[PDB]
Amino acid sequence: AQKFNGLTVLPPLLTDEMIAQYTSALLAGTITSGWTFGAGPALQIPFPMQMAYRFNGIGVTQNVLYENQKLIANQFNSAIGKIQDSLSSA
Amino acid sequence: RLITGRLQSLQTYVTQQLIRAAEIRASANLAATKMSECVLGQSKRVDFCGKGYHLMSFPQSAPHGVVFLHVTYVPAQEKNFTTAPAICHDGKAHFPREGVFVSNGTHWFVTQRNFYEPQIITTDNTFVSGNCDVVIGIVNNTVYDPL
Amino acid sequence: RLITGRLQSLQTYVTQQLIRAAEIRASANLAATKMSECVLGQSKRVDFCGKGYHLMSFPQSAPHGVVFLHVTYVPAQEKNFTTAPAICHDGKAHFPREGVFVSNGTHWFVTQRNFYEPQIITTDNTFVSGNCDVVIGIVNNTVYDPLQPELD
Amino acid sequence: LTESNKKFLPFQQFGRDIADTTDAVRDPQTLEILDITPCSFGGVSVITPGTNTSNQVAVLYQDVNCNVFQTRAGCLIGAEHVNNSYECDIPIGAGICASYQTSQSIIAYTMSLGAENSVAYSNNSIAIPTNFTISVTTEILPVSMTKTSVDCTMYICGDSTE
Amino acid sequence: GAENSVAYSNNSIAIPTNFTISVTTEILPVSMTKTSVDCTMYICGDSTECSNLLLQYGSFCTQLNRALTGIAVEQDKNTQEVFAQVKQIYKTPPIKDF
Ligand SMILES: *[C@@H]1O[C@H](CO)[C@@H](O[C@@H]2O[C@H](CO)[C@@H](O)[C@H](O)[C@H]2NC(C)=O)[C@H](O)[C@H]1NC(C)=O
Ligand SMILES: *[C@@H]1O[C@H](CO)[C@@H](O[C@@H]2O[C@H](CO)[C@@H](O)[C@H](O)[C@H]2NC(C)=O)[C@H](O)[C@H]1NC(C)=O
Ligand SMILES: *[C@@H]1O[C@H](CO)[C@@H](O[C@@H]2O[C@H](CO)[C@@H](O)[C@H](O)[C@H]2NC(C)=O)[C@H](O)[C@H]1NC(C)=O
Ligand SMILES: *[C@@H]1O[C@H](CO)[C@@H](O[C@@H]2O[C@H](CO)[C@@H](O)[C@H](O)[C@H]2NC(C)=O)[C@H](O)[C@H]1NC(C)=O
Ligand SMILES: *[C@@H]1O[C@H](CO)[C@@H](O[C@@H]2O[C@H](CO)[C@@H](O)[C@H](O)[C@H]2NC(C)=O)[C@H](O)[C@H]1NC(C)=O
Ligand SMILES: *[C@@H]1O[C@H](CO)[C@@H](O[C@@H]2O[C@H](CO)[C@@H](O)[C@H](O)[C@H]2NC(C)=O)[C@H](O)[C@H]1NC(C)=O
Ligand SMILES: *[C@@H]1O[C@H](CO)[C@@H](O)[C@H](O)[C@H]1NC(C)=O
Ligand SMILES: *[C@@H]1O[C@H](CO)[C@@H](O)[C@H](O)[C@H]1NC(C)=O
Ligand SMILES: *[C@@H]1O[C@H](CO)[C@@H](O)[C@H](O)[C@H]1NC(C)=O
Ligand SMILES: *[C@@H]1O[C@H](CO)[C@@H](O)[C@H](O)[C@H]1NC(C)=O
Ligand SMILES: *[C@@H]1O[C@H](CO)[C@@H](O)[C@H](O)[C@H]1NC(C)=O
Ligand SMILES: *[C@@H]1O[C@H](CO)[C@@H](O)[C@H](O)[C@H]1NC(C)=O
Repeated sequence: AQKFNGLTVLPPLLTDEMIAQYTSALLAGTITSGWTFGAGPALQIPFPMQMAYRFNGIGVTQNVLYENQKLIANQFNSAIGKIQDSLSSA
Repeated sequence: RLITGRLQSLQTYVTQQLIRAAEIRASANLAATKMSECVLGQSKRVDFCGKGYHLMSFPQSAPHGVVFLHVTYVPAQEKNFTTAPAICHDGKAHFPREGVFVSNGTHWFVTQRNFYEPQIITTDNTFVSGNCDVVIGIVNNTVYDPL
Repeated sequence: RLITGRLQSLQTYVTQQLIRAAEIRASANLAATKMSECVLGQSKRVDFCGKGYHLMSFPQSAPHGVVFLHVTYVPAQEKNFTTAPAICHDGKAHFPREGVFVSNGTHWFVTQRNFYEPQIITTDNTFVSGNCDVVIGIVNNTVYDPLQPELD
Repeated sequence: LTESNKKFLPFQQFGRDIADTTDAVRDPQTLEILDITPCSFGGVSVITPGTNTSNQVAVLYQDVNCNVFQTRAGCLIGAEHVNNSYECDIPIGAGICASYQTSQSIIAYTMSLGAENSVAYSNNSIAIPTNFTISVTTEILPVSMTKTSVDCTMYICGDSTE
Repeated sequence: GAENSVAYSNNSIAIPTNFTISVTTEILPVSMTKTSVDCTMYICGDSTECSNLLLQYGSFCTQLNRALTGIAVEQDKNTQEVFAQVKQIYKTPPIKDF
């Protein structure tokens, strides 16, 4: 170790469990409310409607999301698997 | 010995002042950016000019610093509703143009994102796109066609 | 002699730690701004929350740091089309409201800019402003006028 | 001198570590391996409830192992640990704070990251606001401080030419 | 990079007809280990004579201790503005049908 010569290390104020809890709470807020919880009280919203709102934000009509919703969901799942697999491979 | 000691004392103060000046420069750059965005216009950056939907900020003079009196827009009271992403009328799917399909139990309306104001679904606030055999979730209704 | 030697090493270590702490503060401020914008909503800043049109991001806990799983919107397949800025019908100039005029070989349609979806050019998706002589690259066409079959 | 679990060569009779410190030595009385660990040391810390609130203080140790509660950030004395959790005001470290709460005495507890609330999620349910409140948020940002000038000739030297 | 030429014309456009959802990874550190170093244990050992010459450098020792304490407080604060953006925790719904 590096503590035998008087170089004591301060433990962090926030333990890793509490950081994980904060990240999980933020993830739940961003999948169940979108941006309403980040600018006030949390407002419930379905995830496809949040995706359609983001599609309208980037300049695309919302009907193209519902026309191929299964394709977009499969692409998102494949992307999640891809980032997990590439992360597992520093 | 006295000269060496005083020079050693005089260098650490200079280093600390340089670090503090760098921190002050970074804070001043952040404050100038916040001034130019939130005060000199309306900033679309969420949670940058305060918690909530920023509208304007009022700068005030402070001793060796600055403060910003941001004006934010937060909701207070909310109500739960049953929603549908699309509506089929007769072989045609109606999507809201600048609204959302909300229901109170036996009727349907159209309302905005950050405020509640019901209206009547018609051919002016909705646009047609394809059939209703592609949308996963749809609810039957009718439009007005005011002409 | 030993203590005068050790003071210099301690001071150098303190200055290095202060520089590292300043860099850590800058990185933490950048991470906090990214968390406030890309995670806590949708950020309109292009090439700030990843390459492409930003949709959302998923923050995850990291040892002595943070990571962001940004969700972007990048197109894959593109096509070629012949476009016109304005269309002349009856001595009037029609401009697209929320679209762009495109023709494949003989028929002109109005589609959104970020996705391909051809639609028939009517009076609802175009607005009349001016005459035919002002526009340089104007193209003759006919406007559907959906009111005409309905009023009959 | 703790009892070690690692054996050594038959002639060396000492030990070292990665940091190049003699932390092991055989005892040639009976050829027994013994570790060397530095003695306990640290600094005391004082938890103060505040001015015009209380008078009693608590004594906190950083890394010294031991009314008396053994925390993960050392040894805490003078503060009674309580299982329930509130929002803390005086940081300590390792996930536990200290506060003055009901007579009334100083207590130590795990922090609460927020109000435990679960939002209702459904595929056909939303929450559209019907009213709003105009709120003003205050932010403080310093832009400068005092400008000082330092010259050696008057500082390191007085009124002597040497 | 790749040497390519993009065709430009005054009456030619290219609009997309398909899109792919991609995930971008960004690593941003926010804090590190916090260390407190004092002159009594590092510079001196168990001798009084070393401390008898340390009263002439107690001022620099105070400066270093204050700098290290400020660094530790700054690092403890740095976690607060990135992860504690909301004061309400949100439990995930038991329904995973998104
Ligand atoms: C749901 O909304 C509809 C439309 O606003 C309500 O129907 C009207 O209710 C008012 C209130 O008494 C009546 O005066 C109208 O005659 C109703 N119109 C129709 C076409 O029915 C309905 O009452 C609402 N239901 C609930 C439970 O709020
Ligand atoms: C919504 O309307 C559609 C069509 O108007 C309904 O679909 C019909 O359903 C009946 C029996 O449920 C069938 O006999 C018809 O052949 C269907 N027609 C078509 C065009 O699909 C649908 O049932 C309605 N939904 C609800 C909930 O009433
Ligand atoms: C350009 O697009 C239009 C519309 O998609 C095409 O017109 C259709 O062509 C098909 C193919 O024979 C016919 O069955 C339809 O009746 C046509 N529709 C109309 C309204 O005329 C047109 O053929 C395309 N041109 C080229 C060169 O691809
Ligand atoms: C677009 O239409 C206009 C009018 O319908 C055309 O202008 C006519 O051009 C002919 C010969 O080019 C002249 O004899 C007429 O006097 C013009 N009329 C007007 C009102 O200007 C124009 O040529 C057409 N453009 C194309 C490419 O066909
Ligand atoms: C929205 O909230 C405001 C703030 O509470 C409400 O204004 C109050 O209304 C009550 C009753 O109408 C009055 O007694 C208070 O004096 C009002 N306060 C202020 C500051 O104006 C308002 O009524 C709410 N609107 C709705 C539709 O609920
Ligand atoms: C847009 O790109 C996606 C991704 O490649 C296409 O989806 C693929 O479609 C083929 C044939 O339809 C399937 O064999 C693949 O399994 C699909 N991949 C995924 C990830 O779903 C989609 O067809 C493309 N759309 C267009 C109009 O070109
Ligand atoms: C609306 O109703 C649902 C269940 O019926 C409930 O979970 C939710 O909290 C309600 N919303 C409000 C604002 O009361
Ligand atoms: C919503 O989800 C529930 C649970 O899976 C399901 O029974 C219901 O049909 C869904 N409704 C729609 C409109 O998708
Ligand atoms: C098709 O697109 C390519 C893009 O490089 C372009 O060069 C070509 O001219 C287009 N075809 C026509 C007929 O314009
Ligand atoms: C485009 O440019 C070419 C070459 O300068 C020219 O011949 C043609 O008329 C132009 N077309 C338009 C619509 O400006
Ligand atoms: C502290 O000392 C006691 C007795 O000496 C011992 O039981 C306890 O395990 C020690 N704590 C740690 C963390 O080792
Ligand atoms: C707090 O409650 C838990 C519940 O099991 C108990 O184990 C613990 O002893 C309590 N703490 C104190 C200080 O009484």
